[PDB]
Amino acid sequence: RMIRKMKLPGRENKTAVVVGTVTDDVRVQEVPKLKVCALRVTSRARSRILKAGGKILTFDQLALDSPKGRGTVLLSGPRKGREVYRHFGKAPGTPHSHTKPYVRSKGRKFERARGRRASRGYKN
Amino acid sequence: PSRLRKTRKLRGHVSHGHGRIGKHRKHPGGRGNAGGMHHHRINFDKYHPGYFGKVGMRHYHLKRNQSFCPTVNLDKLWTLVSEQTRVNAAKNKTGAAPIIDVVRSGYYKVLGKGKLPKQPVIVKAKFFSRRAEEKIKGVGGACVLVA
Amino acid sequence: APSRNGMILKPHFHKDWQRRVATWFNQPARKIRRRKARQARARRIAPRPAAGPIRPIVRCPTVRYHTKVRAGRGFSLEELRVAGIHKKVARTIGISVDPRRRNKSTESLQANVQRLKEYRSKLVLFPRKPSAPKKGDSSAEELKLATQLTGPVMPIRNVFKKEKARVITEEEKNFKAFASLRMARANARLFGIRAKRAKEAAEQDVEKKK
Amino acid sequence: ACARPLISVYSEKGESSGKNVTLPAVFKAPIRPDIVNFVHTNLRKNNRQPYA
Amino acid sequence: TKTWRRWHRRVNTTQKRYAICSALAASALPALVMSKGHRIEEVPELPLVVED
Amino acid sequence: LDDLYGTWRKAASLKSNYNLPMHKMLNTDLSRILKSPEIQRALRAPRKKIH
Amino acid sequence: SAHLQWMVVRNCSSFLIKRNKQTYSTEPNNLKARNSFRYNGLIHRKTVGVEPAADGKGVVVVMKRRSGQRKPATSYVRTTINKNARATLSSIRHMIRKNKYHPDLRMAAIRRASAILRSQKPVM
RNA sequence: AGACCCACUCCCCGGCGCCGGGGGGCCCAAGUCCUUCUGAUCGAGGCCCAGCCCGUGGACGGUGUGAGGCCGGUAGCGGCCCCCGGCGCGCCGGGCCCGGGUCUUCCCGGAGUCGGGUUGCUUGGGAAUGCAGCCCAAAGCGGGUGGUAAACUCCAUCUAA
RNA sequence: AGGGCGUGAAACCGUUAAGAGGUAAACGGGUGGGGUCCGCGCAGUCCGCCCGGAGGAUUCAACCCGGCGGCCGGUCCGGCCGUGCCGGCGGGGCGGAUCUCCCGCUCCCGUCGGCGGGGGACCGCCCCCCGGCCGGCGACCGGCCGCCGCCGGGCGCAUUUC
RNA sequence: GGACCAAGGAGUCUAACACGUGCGCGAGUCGGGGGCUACGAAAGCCGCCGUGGCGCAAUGAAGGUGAAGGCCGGCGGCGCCGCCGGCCGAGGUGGGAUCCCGAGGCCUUCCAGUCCGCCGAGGGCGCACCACCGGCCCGUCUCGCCCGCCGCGCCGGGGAG
RNA sequence: UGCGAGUGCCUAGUGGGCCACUUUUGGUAAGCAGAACUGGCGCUGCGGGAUGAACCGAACGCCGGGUUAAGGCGCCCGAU
RNA sequence: UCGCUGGCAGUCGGCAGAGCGAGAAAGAGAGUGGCGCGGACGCUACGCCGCGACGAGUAGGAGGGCCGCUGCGGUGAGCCU
Ligand SMILES: [Mg+2]
Ligand SMILES: [Mg+2]
Ligand SMILES: [Mg+2]
Ligand SMILES: [Mg+2]
Ligand SMILES: [Mg+2]
Ligand SMILES: [Mg+2]
Ligand SMILES: [Mg+2]
Ligand SMILES: [Mg+2]
Ligand SMILES: [Mg+2]
Ligand SMILES: [Mg+2]
Ligand SMILES: [Mg+2]
Ligand SMILES: [Mg+2]
Ligand SMILES: [Mg+2]
Ligand SMILES: [Mg+2]
Ligand SMILES: [Mg+2]
Ligand SMILES: [Mg+2]
Ligand SMILES: [Mg+2]
Ligand SMILES: [Mg+2]
Ligand SMILES: [Mg+2]
Ligand SMILES: [Mg+2]
Ligand SMILES: [Mg+2]
Ligand SMILES: [Mg+2]
Ligand SMILES: [Mg+2]
Ligand SMILES: [Mg+2]
Ligand SMILES: [Mg+2]
Ligand SMILES: [Mg+2]
Ligand SMILES: [Mg+2]
Ligand SMILES: [Mg+2]
Ligand SMILES: [Mg+2]
Ligand SMILES: [Mg+2]
Repeated sequence: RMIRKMKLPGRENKTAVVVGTVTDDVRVQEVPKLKVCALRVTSRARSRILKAGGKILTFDQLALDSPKGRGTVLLSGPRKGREVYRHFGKAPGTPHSHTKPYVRSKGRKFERARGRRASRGYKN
Repeated sequence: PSRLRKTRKLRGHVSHGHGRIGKHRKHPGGRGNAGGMHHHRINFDKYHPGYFGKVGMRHYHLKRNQSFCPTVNLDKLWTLVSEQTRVNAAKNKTGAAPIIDVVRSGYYKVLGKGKLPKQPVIVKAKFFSRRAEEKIKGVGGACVLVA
Repeated sequence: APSRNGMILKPHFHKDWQRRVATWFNQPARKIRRRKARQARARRIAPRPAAGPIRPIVRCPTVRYHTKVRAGRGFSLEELRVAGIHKKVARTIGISVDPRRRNKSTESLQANVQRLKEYRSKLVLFPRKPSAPKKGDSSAEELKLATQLTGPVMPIRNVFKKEKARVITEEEKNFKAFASLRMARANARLFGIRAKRAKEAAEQDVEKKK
Repeated sequence: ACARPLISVYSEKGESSGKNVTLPAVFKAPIRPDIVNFVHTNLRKNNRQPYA
Repeated sequence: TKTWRRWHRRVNTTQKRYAICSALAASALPALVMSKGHRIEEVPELPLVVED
Repeated sequence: LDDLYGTWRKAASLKSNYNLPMHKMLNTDLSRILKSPEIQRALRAPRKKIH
Repeated sequence: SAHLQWMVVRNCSSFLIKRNKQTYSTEPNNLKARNSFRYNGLIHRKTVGVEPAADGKGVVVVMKRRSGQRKPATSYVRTTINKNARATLSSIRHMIRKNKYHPDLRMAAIRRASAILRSQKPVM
């Protein structure tokens, strides 16, 4: 995400700012030069960025470098990426609601017969 | 810690937070999850569709060791070997292709999800999917099957 | 009674589970007792290996595990006689034996035979009578140098055949893995019924021609 | 910080000897009383005998 | 009270080590030792190391 | 001790895999940061008159 | 650093007294003896303390030097002043002001010195 | 078992004697120093330029409050004295005159049991997992098992009573 | 502490003292009266600066000698460190799913091909020695110089200082 | 319900699940079982002790299958597929905190012009998130035409909606 | 005309009600039984109705001053 | 109590120059030419300070307790014949 949003046009050699954690992503091959500021960076992410030739900053250094935070691109992680969010909203077993139910285990015998089929009674 | 919980704040309040009209009785709805068909019907329908009834076949003596087959994706394919291998393969102009044996890593089937870097490979797996095979062909490389 | 959205659970607490609850407060005591007994055994068998007899290479049975090797029960009679040790002498010199295990292939047989012969070359045999050396004994130079070894006598380590980079052959490029797999499935599924239809057609042919 | 000073080894008589070693980075590791407290609190219950 | 109360607690090894590093780091600041209450007004150097 | 716990660049020699924990902020001296020309430059005038 | 050590010891010091809705610090070099970041006598890079002399005449002024911060034995330099009240006050005021030595508390230093001299004066 | 080759006299126990853990018993450091409170001190102060003395002994208990040095203990791969066993040694006596490889010729197994029908109990075991009652009642390239009853046909793996 | 005897509470009772008493008693708010005690109440605060008057000191400013300390040297000299970098006709440890001389084994009439290991090269990281930049010495300084301050001792001698 | 007073006296512990908070590590994570080294039955270490759990892939009752494409150039049977080779290569619309640019302008005599800071019409790249449109994977249905070969088959694969 | 809005989780208690102006069904009627709208009581003290769950006024932190609501001003009892 | 998610690190002092409340954006801007040694308090920032509006409550919910009881680890050169 950070590389994509920093290679979006216009925002060249600006400082990416994360008030969270920068984790490593193994399904990406080439790492550009980066100027990151973050609360904490995982060890492999640090190794990748520094080997690619980037610079990692803490927020005190960011404050010293730019008190008004100008020249910065403020990012965040996907807030609804947690597995908890697929259980929310319109209740399962209600027409047009793709909500994940709470099942003890997934399989053939667990919550698949009567509110799910059309042969076994009805389908929601 | 009992210091921090709710029973300490309820000292002096008569009903202990359970109301006075409807007291805290013992089992005012039946033990466990009884009445799923009768008086908890709409709870069961509204949050547990498909709970009642049967569907499908039976398998009397099922063996997960027989049914065991982990999968890996073309995104993670290059992670299974050291990056020294990838760097040297890209650097080398002879045309030699590194061998990626996924059974050694512990995977049996290769599924092709994402991009694959422009580099020849010999992928040595047990099963393949059609799209994974076409992507490996497109990058230029071989899929060799093992038993 | 069920409440708003939640999971429906099945606690197996309807028997009298409290009259039989196995606590583990004596776990450190059991560990200390086990290791004290282990040390006592190790020093009652003075120069012999602490872990006991040598054990052979074994493949794990099922498809989930048939790529790994481990230690077995004992060396089989066939590999033991190929190596040339006697049935009643192997376990008195420190070789585990089990007469129940077969030998289906030859590579595993030969690997176990190599392991057994290397162990035999490695071991040191003290004299039965300290002042009376015999033919098969070891000499005093290594008798003064014999000692215990810790852990498994010869650790069984599974290694992978290093395979180097190769040029890609156009035949390997033209190989069609998914199609071959699906056709193998189909052939294995339709083998018998195709044979029955072939026999039936051959029969119809014989009364058409006879 | 990052700079590591040079601490002298003291003889048994009390005065400094001729030897000295650089400060290990452990003494420059971060200090967090909150989870020091957490770890102490949780580990301190592990030597406790049961009663009933 | 039953004997099968949860008497023992588990903590992660990584933060066990983190806390031990924090304690070592805090042991080498004179104000923290004084705050803890040790009388070290006449110690030559705080990370006090002696001969072997 | 530094063999036990490693340095900032060298991993621990007798741990399985351990390194020192990173710092969330390097320069903890807050007064020095606040009364610095870079930050004093980009500030408005204080309003300390009580109304 | 000073702020970090203050965060550590703001509420968990053996010099801290909490009773009667009042808070105090009994550390050696704390003027006004109150628990405060400014007046704390331990966490600061440079500090000054004012004590009664060993004998019942004069005042001892304790200065914290700059070099040996981790060497407690040679970190504080003492100076005994036994004069009249006005010259003692002038000497303390000069010591702070014209050395520019932590000047936020020269007034408190002379308050404490005057109190100590008043106590040393004979009582009726 | 026979024949031919190679190898072998290092086994055991019953007694007798000799050499290097357990049980019991008795012991092993240092202030009742000076001054001063108290009904009684184990309290308080002091004992230097060796910050009284011991400390591998500052656990505990007793003693007219509150004791490392008053007493018992505590520490020590500390000591001494008895008794029992083992691992070791030598002697006497007794028990056995014993192996392996190759070829040839022979030998080779557990029944009112297995299995089948039905009935009752049991099990997750579902056209019947296990057990039992009654009836039927075996075979020898046989028999058992291979989680759906049955027939036909190849494989695998064991050898019940 | 007087043989069911450490401490000795409440309900209840006796007596002494004070007070009160025809709407059972008790209670809230507002005063008033009377008591028991306290203030150790009973001629009522001090604190700075200045003016005036009587006093008494080893006495002030300045100067000199010594010690310590705080800040600097536009760029004084020397060190040490870097969660920095650059070099190396440098000396090593760790790792590598990066490559390739010897030994062991197996199958072949001292031989070809094969398997296990050891060795060597290469790569990455780290440690150390050499040289060069950069940054710091405000989690981490030493010496010379300059300024300032303080203390001790002389000298100061009374329109000063106290 | 209640003569009066004292003492005692009632949401606890285990397991499971769900959500919210705090900490460590982070596409991984976790030794809890085992092993090695007075308080200490603690603590430390193991990584070829990660076996294993949860997560990283879903869908189908099951056999099973399993998560972007377009363009260029010509041919074979206008287009389309394949041979090919190369090129680009991982969505779009609206709203979006923040960031970027900048018509001009912020006085101490007057003009010109420098630097720094600042404000700013208008214009941009757009986080997380919401709404909508497309796309891909599994099951199923409808309509169709091609491709593959070790076994050309009651074979295998592919397309559109 | 007035006002800062949108949005997500987890959630206790409740699921016996009663009264009043106007509308209104059964009944001779009811301090009866049953509905509609709004406001109350329940969960709420305060001034007036002598007295009162729901009536009239008005809703409540601890206080000083002033003024009113509904209701009052022979005496009880503040005010002709 | 709530809101302003208001203000305060500027205690910027002889190495000095005292300001940021006032209808109407933004410089107490830098440069180029034409004697007497002195100055209160403050800021446990989990602190201090300034304005506004508000304050009924059973069932129930939440927050704060320098309220209280017993025991453990630290600490007070704590107290006591
Ligand atoms: Mg309540
Ligand atoms: Mg509740
Ligand atoms: Mg009740
Ligand atoms: Mg209820
Ligand atoms: Mg009810
Ligand atoms: Mg309940
Ligand atoms: Mg409920
Ligand atoms: Mg005693
Ligand atoms: Mg004494
Ligand atoms: Mg004593
Ligand atoms: Mg004692
Ligand atoms: Mg003694
Ligand atoms: Mg003794
Ligand atoms: Mg002893
Ligand atoms: Mg049953
Ligand atoms: Mg079957
Ligand atoms: Mg008594
Ligand atoms: Mg008594
Ligand atoms: Mg009385
Ligand atoms: Mg009377
Ligand atoms: Mg009664
Ligand atoms: Mg959650
Ligand atoms: Mg009614
Ligand atoms: Mg009610
Ligand atoms: Mg209400
Ligand atoms: Mg009301
Ligand atoms: Mg009336
Ligand atoms: Mg009023
Ligand atoms: Mg009236
Ligand atoms: Mg309220």
